[PDB]
Amino acid sequence: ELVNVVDEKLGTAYGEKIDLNNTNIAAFIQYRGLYPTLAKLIVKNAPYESVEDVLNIPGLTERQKQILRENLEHFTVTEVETALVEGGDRYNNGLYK
Amino acid sequence: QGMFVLPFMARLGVTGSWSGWSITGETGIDPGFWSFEGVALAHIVLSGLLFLAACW
Amino acid sequence: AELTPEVLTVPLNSEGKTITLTEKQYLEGKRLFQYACASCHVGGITKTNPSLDLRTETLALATPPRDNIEGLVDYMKNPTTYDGEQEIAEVHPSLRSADIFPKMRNLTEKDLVAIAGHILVEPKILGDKWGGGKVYY
Amino acid sequence: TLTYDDIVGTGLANKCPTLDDTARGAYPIDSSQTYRIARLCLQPTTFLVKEEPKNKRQEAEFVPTKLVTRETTSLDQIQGELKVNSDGSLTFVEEDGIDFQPVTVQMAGGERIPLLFTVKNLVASTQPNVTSITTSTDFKGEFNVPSYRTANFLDPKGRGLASGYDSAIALPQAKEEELARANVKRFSLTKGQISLNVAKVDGRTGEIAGTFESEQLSDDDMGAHEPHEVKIQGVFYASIEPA
Amino acid sequence: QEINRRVQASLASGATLEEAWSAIPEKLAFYDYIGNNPAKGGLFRTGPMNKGDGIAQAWKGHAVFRNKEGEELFVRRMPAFFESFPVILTDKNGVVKADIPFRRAESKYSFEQQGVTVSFYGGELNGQTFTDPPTVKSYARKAIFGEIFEFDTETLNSDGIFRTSPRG
Ligand code: CLA
Ligand code: HEM
Ligand SMILES: CC1=C(/C=C/C(C)=C/C=C/C(C)=C/C=C/C=C(C)/C=C/C=C(C)/C=C/C2=C(C)CCCC2(C)C)C(C)(C)CCC1
Ligand SMILES: CC1=C(/C=C/C(C)=C/C=CC(/C)=C/C=C/C=C(C)/C=C/C=C(C)/C=C/C2=C(C)CCCC2(C)C)C(C)(C)CCC1
Ligand SMILES: [Ca+2]
Ligand SMILES: [Ca+2]
Ligand SMILES: [Cl-]
Repeated sequence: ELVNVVDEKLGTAYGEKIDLNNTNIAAFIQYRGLYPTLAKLIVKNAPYESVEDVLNIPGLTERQKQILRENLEHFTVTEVETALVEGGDRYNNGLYK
Repeated sequence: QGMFVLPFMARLGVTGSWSGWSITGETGIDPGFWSFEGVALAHIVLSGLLFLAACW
Repeated sequence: AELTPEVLTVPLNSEGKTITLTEKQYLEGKRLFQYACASCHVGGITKTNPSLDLRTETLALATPPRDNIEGLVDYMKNPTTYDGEQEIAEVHPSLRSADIFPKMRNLTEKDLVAIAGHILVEPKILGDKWGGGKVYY
Repeated sequence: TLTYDDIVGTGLANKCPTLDDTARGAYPIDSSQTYRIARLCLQPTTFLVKEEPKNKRQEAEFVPTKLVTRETTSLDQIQGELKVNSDGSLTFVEEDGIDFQPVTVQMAGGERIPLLFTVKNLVASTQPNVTSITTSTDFKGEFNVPSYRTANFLDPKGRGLASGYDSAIALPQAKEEELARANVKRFSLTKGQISLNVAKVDGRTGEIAGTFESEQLSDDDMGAHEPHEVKIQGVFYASIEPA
Repeated sequence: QEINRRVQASLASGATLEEAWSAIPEKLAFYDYIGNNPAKGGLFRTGPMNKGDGIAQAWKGHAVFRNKEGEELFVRRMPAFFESFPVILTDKNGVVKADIPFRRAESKYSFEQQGVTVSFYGGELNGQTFTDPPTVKSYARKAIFGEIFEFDTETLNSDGIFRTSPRG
């Protein structure tokens, strides 16, 4: 039985929040203080088993840890979807304005 | 496959295609010009020249 | 519809203060925007980085907040990334980089105020079109 | 030393650096030091495709193909860590570079076989006890082969995975079951294998060169059809450095 | 309009939704389908309408779409002008609640995000509910054509492309 995996993934938390393991980087513009510095570190250090694992990224400032904690409620994690992360699509997904 | 002229081309030594296959099942052969395609083309051109000569 | 004083009234700061721009100020803002910004920011988008637009909500979520006059003027003096972390004057037009961005050279404080005003008023007029890109043309 | 203008348009840009025949030396490995490959280059010379067995179910062979996408095939500027393991074996862990090329080769009879020739996420290891990289050294390893097209790619009727229609809109009331394989795009991810056989070593500069053979699947056109098995043969070059 | 009027009259006389929709004649439902619109054909799309969408067998019933909050959603119908048409679902007031996205990367309204479901009333599928997104989408795609029918596409080797009627 054939399934479109991106559409399917939209039925998970991926469709409700920023998936630290899959969502394209521009999404981090939605909330104060995440883009581009933290966005970059988050994408670079993915995947994560849990949201709170984003807090363990090396070299983070205390201020950075704070912002991340303030925005954990906006994050999720689901299984890495090859289709969304290959091609460097997390950095540029062919979408502009 | 209901092939009729192909066996006659094969019979006298035309066995390969420009596209790379041969009727003996070989791959990556170069038949040179005288592939099945080359024979067909030669016959078409011959046909045309004979038409013109007929006109003359 | 008309360009009312109400429409020309935009946040001066993050503290609840507004300024009412004059029609002349608005037209000057449009003119200066066309002059210094529209090459990249036509219609409120950003051609060299479409991920960041000039919509009010977006400016509001920038650090420091840019959805007010003071914030925008500051950006025009000392531009930052969206999170405020690095200063980008060297690759972005500003008074600070008016040496390498010569069109900033004669922009006055009044000019910057006008530009900021255009940027905040335009979305109140055009709505989704501002920062919307080709979808909304 | 050559410039861009010396090379441009000659086809040399698609060639890997070579070493002269005198380069049969040995490059000392210090298990205390860290190493990196600063530049790995792979230049394919032959593409072979496994014929789809008639139905005799005997050994189906790899047959020659003709390259139709010109001199656009080489992998280069690849870099990555060269780990020295406890057992004295070396492991190259590819980190980045121009580590893929789309390639179309043409089979006898006309069939075109697109493939994503790649060594993405290459992990390759030597035999144990490699105190020096010599002309006896080899790397054997595996790499990832992602979908030839990525998720945004739209087929000629505008259907895609991460974008596009999800049906055959030109056939509004056709029964959807028989078109499912075409309507539902799938993203392939498979494994490839590569051998690097060192043929030349400059012990002084840290340059090695030799031949490679790799095996991987070709394009499956986002799940529309079965991929072919491809074997790629060619030459390689690598610069090893203290890092 | 006539179908909705009859259904409302049925509901007002104390019928269940199932009963109300089951009372709608198949012929009437069949009139409310764009494949019978004479302006959907093609000059060189030759022959009977059956050669296109197929030989109609039965009304599947009326599809009612709902999101995870239980709000009824309505599929935007295809105007005659359009050979193809997007799948867009709005609430009773025309506000968008669901769609089939083209680009997914910034999708906000996918059936999967909105937990769109479909329940059928009347017809072959009366009383059934589907929740798996592929099937719900499939029925929404058919819902752009109006009422949804089962077709015999095998008998005439139908090609799935609308043809015009003798009126056209
Ligand atoms: C008023 C005329 C008329 C009409 C409205 C119909 C309509 C109908 N007939 Mg019918 N038919 C007609 C005359 C007509 N027919 C005639 C005279 C015959 C005898 C040959 C037939 C034989 C016939 C058969 C055998 C069948 C039909 C069927 C049908 C239907 C299918 C229509 C179709 O697919 O057409 C397709 C129409 C076209 C592809 C358009 C043709 C346009 C021409 C080629 C343009 C020519 C251009 C010209 C050369 C330019 C010159 C330029 C110069 C001046 C410079 C349809 C309901 C079919 C049906 O389903 O029956 C159950 C069916 O099987 N018809
Ligand atoms: C006086 C002239 C300009 C003004 C007032 C202006 C205004 C702004 C503002 C307010 C932002 C912040 C966006 C946000 O926070 O959402 C921004 C971002 C940006 N603009 Fe400008 N713009 C001007 C001209 C230009 C020009 C000429 C270019 C390019 C040549 C440019 C490129 C950019 C880029 C690249 C960003 C985002 C950079 C980053 O955050 O990394 N702008 N602009
Ligand atoms: C449909 C059909 C098909 C196909 C068919 C075909 C394809 C046919 C073709 C064939 C052909 C194709 C014929 C041939 C021919 C020729 C002719 C018979 C003509 C002639 C000659 C002449 C008449 C000329 C004259 C000349 C001139 C020109 C100049 C000067 C000189 C002269 C006078 C000599 C088949 C059968 C398979 C099956 C069924 C159906
Ligand atoms: C040897 C060689 C070859 C053989 C060849 C062949 C076989 C040949 C033939 C040739 C041909 C077979 C030729 C033909 C001819 C003639 C011509 C050269 C042409 C013409 C005429 C004309 C001049 C006409 C004119 C006109 C017309 C158009 C119309 C009307 C009027 C007139 C009549 C005036 C081969 C391949 C084996 C190989 C190697 C060797
Ligand atoms: Ca060797
Ligand atoms: Ca069929
Ligand atoms: Cl946005």
